[PDB]
Amino acid sequence: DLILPFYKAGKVSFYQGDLDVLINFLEPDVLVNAANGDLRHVGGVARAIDVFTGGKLTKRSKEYLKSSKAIAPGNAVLFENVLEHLSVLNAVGPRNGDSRVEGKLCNVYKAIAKCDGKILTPLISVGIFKVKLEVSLQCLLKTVTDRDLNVFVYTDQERVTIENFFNG
Ligand SMILES: [Cl-]
Repeated sequence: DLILPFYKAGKVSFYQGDLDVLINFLEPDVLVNAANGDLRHVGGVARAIDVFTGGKLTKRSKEYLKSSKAIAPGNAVLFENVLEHLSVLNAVGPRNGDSRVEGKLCNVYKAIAKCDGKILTPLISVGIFKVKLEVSLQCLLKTVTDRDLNVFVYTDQERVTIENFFNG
């Protein structure tokens, strides 16, 4: 077997590594994307997935927008099959220091919880959105109470920070 999780906690598995490669070998079904909610797809995740889908993501997005409402931090929306057997879920995390940063985040995990098949997803609202990893995790673990989930990060420091979460 090839890409192995570097930590495992309940049915959540944590992977480090590049995106395309993860998608490629982990073969998911739902790729959760971290999107800033009026839906320009910039930075490590989104600018990533968009490119991988040949930019279909963005094409569906402008489309989406004409007959549907911008996504409200604390909400996510699903684009079914942006590729064949590849669904992208557009998660809008809260910014740092809006209110119930807490609650909002958890709904996002909660909504993610809800999907079908293999999920690959990054940690919401971490990175540019400047929310502590501790929390996005804290929330993650709480919410997706029971289902297999595939979380990925990019950095080392990230990877580590996660390990010490479980060690203490
Ligand atoms: Cl909703």
